[PDB]
Amino acid sequence: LGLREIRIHLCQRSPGSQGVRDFIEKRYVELKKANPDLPILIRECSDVQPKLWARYAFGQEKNVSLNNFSADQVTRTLENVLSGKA
Amino acid sequence: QLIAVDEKLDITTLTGVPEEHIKTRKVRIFVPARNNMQSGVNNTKKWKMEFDTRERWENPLMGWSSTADPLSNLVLTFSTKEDAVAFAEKNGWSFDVEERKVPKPKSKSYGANFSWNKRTRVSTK
Amino acid sequence: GTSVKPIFSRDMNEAKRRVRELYRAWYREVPNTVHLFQLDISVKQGRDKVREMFMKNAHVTDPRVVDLLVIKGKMELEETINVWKQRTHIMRFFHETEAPRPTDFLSKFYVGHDP
Amino acid sequence: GVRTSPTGEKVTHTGQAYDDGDYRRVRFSDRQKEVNENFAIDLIAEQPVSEVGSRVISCDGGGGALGHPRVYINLDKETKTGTCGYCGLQFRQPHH
Amino acid sequence: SNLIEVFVDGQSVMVEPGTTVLQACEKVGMQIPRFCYHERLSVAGNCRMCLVEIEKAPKVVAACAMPVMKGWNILTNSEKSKKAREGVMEFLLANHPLDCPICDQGGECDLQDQSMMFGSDRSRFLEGKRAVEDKNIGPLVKTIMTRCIQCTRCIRFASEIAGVDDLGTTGRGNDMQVGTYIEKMFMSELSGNIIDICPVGALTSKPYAFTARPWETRKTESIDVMDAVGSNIVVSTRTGEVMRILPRMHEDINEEWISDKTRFAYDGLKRQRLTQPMIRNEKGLLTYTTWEDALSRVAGMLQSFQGNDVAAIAGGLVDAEALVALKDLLNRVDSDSLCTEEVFPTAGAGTDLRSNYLLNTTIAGVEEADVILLVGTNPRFEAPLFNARIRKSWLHNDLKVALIGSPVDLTYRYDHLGDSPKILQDIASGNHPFSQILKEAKKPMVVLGSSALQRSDGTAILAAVSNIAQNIRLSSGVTGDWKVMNILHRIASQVAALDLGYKPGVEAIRKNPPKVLFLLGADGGCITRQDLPKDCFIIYQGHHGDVGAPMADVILPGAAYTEKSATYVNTEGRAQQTKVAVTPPGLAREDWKIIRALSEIAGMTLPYDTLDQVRSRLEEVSPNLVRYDDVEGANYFQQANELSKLVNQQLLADPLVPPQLTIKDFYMTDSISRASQTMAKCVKAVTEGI
Amino acid sequence: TRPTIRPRNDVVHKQLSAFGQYVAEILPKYVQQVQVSCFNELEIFIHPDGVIPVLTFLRDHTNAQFKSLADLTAVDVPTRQNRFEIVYNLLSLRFNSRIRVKTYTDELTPIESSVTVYKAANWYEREIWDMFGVFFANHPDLRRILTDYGFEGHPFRKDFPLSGYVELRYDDEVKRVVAEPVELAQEFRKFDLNSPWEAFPAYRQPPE
Amino acid sequence: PTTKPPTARKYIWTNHKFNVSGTPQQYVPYSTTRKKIQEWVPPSTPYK
Ligand code: SF4
Ligand code: SF4
Ligand code: FES
Ligand SMILES: [Mg+2]
Ligand SMILES: [Zn+2]
Repeated sequence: LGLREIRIHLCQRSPGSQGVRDFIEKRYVELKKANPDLPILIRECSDVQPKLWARYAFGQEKNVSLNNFSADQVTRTLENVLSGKA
Repeated sequence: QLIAVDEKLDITTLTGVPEEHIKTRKVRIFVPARNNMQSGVNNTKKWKMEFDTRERWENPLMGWSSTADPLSNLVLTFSTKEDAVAFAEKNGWSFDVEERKVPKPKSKSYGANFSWNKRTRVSTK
Repeated sequence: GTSVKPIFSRDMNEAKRRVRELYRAWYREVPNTVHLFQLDISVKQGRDKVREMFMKNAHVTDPRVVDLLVIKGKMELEETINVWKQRTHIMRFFHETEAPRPTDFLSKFYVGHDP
Repeated sequence: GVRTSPTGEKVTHTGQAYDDGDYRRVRFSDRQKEVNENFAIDLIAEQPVSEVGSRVISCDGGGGALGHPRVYINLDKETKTGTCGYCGLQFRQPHH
Repeated sequence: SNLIEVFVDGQSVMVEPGTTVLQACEKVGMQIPRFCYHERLSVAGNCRMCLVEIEKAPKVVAACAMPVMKGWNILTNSEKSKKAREGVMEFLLANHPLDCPICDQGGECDLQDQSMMFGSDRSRFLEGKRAVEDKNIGPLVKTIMTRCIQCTRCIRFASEIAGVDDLGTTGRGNDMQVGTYIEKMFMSELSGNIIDICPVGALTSKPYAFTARPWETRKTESIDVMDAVGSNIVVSTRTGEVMRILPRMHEDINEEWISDKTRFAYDGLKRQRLTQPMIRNEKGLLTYTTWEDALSRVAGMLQSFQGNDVAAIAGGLVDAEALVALKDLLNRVDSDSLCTEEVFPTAGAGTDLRSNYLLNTTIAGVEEADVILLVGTNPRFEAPLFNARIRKSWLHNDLKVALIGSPVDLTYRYDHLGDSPKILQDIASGNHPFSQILKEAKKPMVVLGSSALQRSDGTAILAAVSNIAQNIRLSSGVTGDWKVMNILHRIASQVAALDLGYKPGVEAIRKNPPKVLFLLGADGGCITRQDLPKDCFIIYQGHHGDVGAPMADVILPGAAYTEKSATYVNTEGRAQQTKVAVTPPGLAREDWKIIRALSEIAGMTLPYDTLDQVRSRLEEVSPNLVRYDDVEGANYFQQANELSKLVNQQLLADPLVPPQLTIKDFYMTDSISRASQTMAKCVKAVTEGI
Repeated sequence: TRPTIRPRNDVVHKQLSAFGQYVAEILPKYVQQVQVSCFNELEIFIHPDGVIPVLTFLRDHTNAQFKSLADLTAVDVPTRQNRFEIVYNLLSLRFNSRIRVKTYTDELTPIESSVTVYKAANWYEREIWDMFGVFFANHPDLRRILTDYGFEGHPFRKDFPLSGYVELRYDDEVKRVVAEPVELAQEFRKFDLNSPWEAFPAYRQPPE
Repeated sequence: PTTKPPTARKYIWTNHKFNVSGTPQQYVPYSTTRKKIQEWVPPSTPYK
């Protein structure tokens, strides 16, 4: 329940990461200003599929696929992760 | 008449190799780099398969160098990378492949040694 | 198609039948081996060892490889029956002078560098 | 130029001697440690420097073909002598 | 296209204009014999070994210098070519000394090999030989000039690559000698390379002298960790011992050169080594113990404390496997105090965006760029091969270089704008002539040194540099995919640690001092026991006894970079892996294995047992860490600049002074080079000449 | 090119080339290639299926009469999909000539035994099976010939290590000779001897 | 050696020794090279 880190793995030119790319181009800045002390590590994947990792207290962490998501779906996923959902 | 199998080639049970020296080994497949001490390139033509380096220690008598892994001197030569990969796969060895490094072509101009307005002009011959 | 020439068996069923023949031959032979070589093991130990050797190759799915394994097992049985092997060769299957090598990560870490 | 260690073990010309706490010294108990007493470095140190009246000298180690490959040694430097890289013999041009 | 057709022994080849006969021959896999020609040096044409016959041409030509003409048929193996080679080899060997048994070059000598392949088998020279005196040029390069064949390779390298004009030829005729004409030391950060380019035993390695022959050495291809350049190297080993370091050709990183620290500091691997676990005695002295006991004490302390009470510091020579293992272990205790010694500004994007802390242009991109601005850096000593690439593009592409900072010697002429940080703002506002110079550049390059980043205002400097880059981006339009903003690192472990999520600098530890402190190869002296509460438990894991080892309660001996297969990421962001050359000495163990064993004893066992599984974990944390030659990445400059505009920290009135001011500061910068006796000799030589 | 250089024999070269063409014409079903070396040695490269029909022909034809099987061995080339080269060296006393017959196989494909053609082949095939792992179909008695009883592996394969995997010693606790994993007080020292300069331009390969 | 005496050298043994195997004078092999890896010596004073 204690969120520690967010990791966003997106592929540079695969179509399945397009929405994620849109997110990083458009809504990442506001997300970082809203949460200035929360690490949001943006990293690049090989063509497997986009992923979002959330690391919680004591080393527990979860992953969710973002393949073929749009900017809206990525925004919703990050909103649920940052709040008391799931 | 032929029997039409459909499985990948695996000869590990027939080679007589101990289990430890199959699943714990890592082979490197690579074109060896040119020795920087010489300009000859004849040792950079073929692909090589070698094994991971294991422990060497000092012999209590004579101080000689002692080993316990039987594959420390095993190096295989292959014409292409695909042949080496196939050989490693059929023997069950995990492998790491490094792509061939070729020097890029370069523009050599002797006259550039004596340029009118460039920095390529040499101050000695 | 794959255009492959067989050794003895066309599919896995005939290869399995040959495996069963070889296993029966070894199982029958074990008591004679215990008596002739003057071994200190029991017949149950020898048969358990025979089973273990067969089980070592249970994962093989290629009928040609199975045929070659059966050929090698037949060679070993012929060596044993004719007393071409000595007691040292028979006992080599049991590794009675090799110290037990640890398998867990911590003991291997303590003892050395080998993974 | 032999020399003894604090343990009483003779030091070889390679400068190798077992430490005070080294178990391997047990190999010399009831036996001896083979040591060669004719130290080559000291022996070549006793050879005198040859005065020659040329800028380049030739050395083959003596004995013709029974020596070493014939090399040529430059003697231009007056601050040092010319040493043979095979034999260790020294040469110089007369000075002073 | 514009290609012309030539023939090699009657075989058709299409070559671009300006191709020489030698290059055309090597297009079909034929190597022309050479002594003086080197493809990374200017053409000389003096050795005459490359002479080759052209069909219907009465006189042979020098293949290394002669441009090939359309329709030419080069006869590489005709009678004329072979006789020319034999004659030239005879001339080369007439005065050469009979030194092969005592010469270190023997067995890897181009003179020997080309005599065997292209020369005759006997002699007919019946005179006496010339002998020349030796020149002292430092403690690194041993000189025996009777073996010199007058190739001029060392002179051309010193002039063109190293930018030092101290070598030359004196006299003429048979008496021509290569040297300095005065007693002078050729002490350059790239000096040792003249050993490799010298074809003969005239120039040899002094530390390596007499120790090994080339045929008995095993070659391990690996990566250098002495800086953040990531030069590809070969470690020569014999009978379980490291013999020497040689360059390994990589066109996009280091070509075929290495720095002198990469080449000669390996002897420090043989001194001051940690070989056994150690624990404090009742008195307070360090005493040997087993792995079991030391790990049990560490595990008990680890189970005692939690959260902020546990912190870790990563040194400059740490690999990614150990970094991720330690991060996972401290996360299991719910500690996020994973810190490096090298400070990077966390304001704004921080380490969220990778391109914020990378050399985005890449080393090869320097060749393309028209202009480069360097801020608070002395690239010559912080990243010698990057400086060599800058000089290469300065020489061949007429690159314009400007520097903000202390006016150091870079071996090329540069426009010095000063050392005040305010110049950056003066450039960003457009009130500077260099602002206009940058605006009209087609491929501008801004490089900010990570050493500049060490200063407290570092954030203000980074913001100003980013603002300069933004002004370039907007005013001069968009060129496509060309990266302007660059960060040059000096620490081999920094980029991997930033990729893995470590906090740059030890500010977190100073904010909340820990009860338990893990020092993973940390020898920078950033945190001492005066900065920590009394009875603090300090654990040092490493390979050398430096500043860090003495103050620890428990010592865990780890593996050096030559003794493990491990991942390092360079300044560019490119991940590479080393290989095991020799196993760790004594009881020392692989570092990630030490951490995993500790996690098992502490009850929070980590999910990986083998190196492949630890690399899979690395892929889970940051995937670029398993792509072992990739240098491509997304450009996220807009977001980083927008986030950096948030806060307005002030600059200081302190001139930008790099830590490396002269050559004497270059030799010792880490625990391995501080333990090196060769580096001590180099420091002694450059401090007092004599 | 006088005293130092080995002399040539054009007459034997022409005769061997003509006989190789003869053999290739008579047996097109199996013959893949014919070669004559510059020191006058004839090689015939055949498909494996033709091992028996070719050898029999070379033994029984009135113009061949290759009655003697001098040697039969294998060569291991790991880069090839078919690993093992099988070499038959035959001698004809009637025509005072020698011939070489070459074929190929991999680890899992049997080769027809030639004991019905040459009885001498028996032990040779055993040796091949012992040293390379090539199985010969319809061999009267196929088993190890050179290696120790119970020995595992085929030592002459290129990937088999020089010192093997196990060594032997006498153990007093069990009062017998035992086999244990090999440990060497001095490791064999690998030497890198190849010069980085090309030796023979006449054998240069295309640079791909 | 009475009519053709051997050449004199200062390093030649003046006293010939026979096969001394099985005696306390027997040859015992040992490594003649120096120690290769040098261990760190911890400071001799308490650190607190
Ligand atoms: S440089 Fe080469 S040829 Fe000359 S002495 Fe040395 S090894 Fe021999
Ligand atoms: S020292 Fe070496 S590189 Fe320099 S001139 Fe002589 S042979 Fe050429
Ligand atoms: S290589 Fe062309 S003259 Fe030297
Ligand atoms: Mg040299
Ligand atoms: Zn001499």
